[PDB]
Amino acid sequence: MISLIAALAVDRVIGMENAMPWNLPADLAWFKRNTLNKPVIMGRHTWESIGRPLPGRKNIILSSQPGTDDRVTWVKSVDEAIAACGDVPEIMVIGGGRVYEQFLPKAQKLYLTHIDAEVEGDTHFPDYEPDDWESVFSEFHDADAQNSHSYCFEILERR
Ligand SMILES: NC(=O)c1ccc[n+]([C@@H]2O[C@H](COP(=O)([O-])OP(=O)(O)OC[C@H]3O[C@@H](n4cnc5c(N)ncnc54)[C@H](OP(=O)(O)O)[C@@H]3O)[C@@H](O)[C@H]2O)c1
Ligand SMILES: Nc1nc(=O)c2nc(CNc3ccc(C(=O)N[C@@H](CCC(=O)O)C(=O)O)cc3)cnc2[nH]1
Ligand SMILES: [Mn+2]
Ligand SMILES: [Mn+2]
Ligand SMILES: [Mn+2]
Repeated sequence: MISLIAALAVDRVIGMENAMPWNLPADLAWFKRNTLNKPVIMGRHTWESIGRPLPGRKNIILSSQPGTDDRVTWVKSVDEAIAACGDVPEIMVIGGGRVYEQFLPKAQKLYLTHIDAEVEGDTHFPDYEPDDWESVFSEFHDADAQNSHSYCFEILERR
């Protein structure tokens, strides 16, 4: 099974200048809980944005060019990325925009955080078709002293 996990600001913005400008510790904790002990697939730009391997997960990086760090696994196509995960119950695709576009048609589950924040971005989550997805979990949180925007955790499953 392939799942996508992402945090979306207003208008599906996910990034600006190869960074995420907000800071929502509760959402990073949600990301860790839902990805730990699973393989994670990311594109090369997201690898450079994170800046280090994510511990406790097999890190698989998509790039057309040879890898430059043997602490992670480098692959050259979608099918090779999936194969490099082995026989696991759930593969987590962690972006960025181009990678989400390619894996969305193959995904059965979306883990989405909707952040009530406006930022001027250059990368968006794919327009997906709402009729194709059933919301199976949603949990709203008001802003607090640690999390400066309200946010909504949602899990959607392909109908
Ligand atoms: N808010 C969130 O949830 C979230 C999550 C992840 C990322 N982000 C943000 O998203 C932005 C990065 O997204 P992005 O769309 O620019 O880049 P991306 O999807 O991270 O990376 C694209 C790169 O991945 C490689 N690639 C993708 N598909 C491939 C394929 N089929 N075969 C071979 N290589 C492939 C290519 O690398 P080569 O050029 O080396 O071939 C391509 O240039 C950043 O702003 C980051 O902060 C946000
Ligand atoms: N919901 C969601 N939020 C995100 O921030 C997110 N980020 C990415 C890509 N970028 C990043 C950037 C940093 C870390 C990170 O530092 N993760 C640590 C945090 C642990 C914690 O804060 O408790 C990790 O071990 O996962 C992960 C992904 C992909 N999907 C996401 N999905
Ligand atoms: Mn092929
Ligand atoms: Mn197999
Ligand atoms: Mn706000």
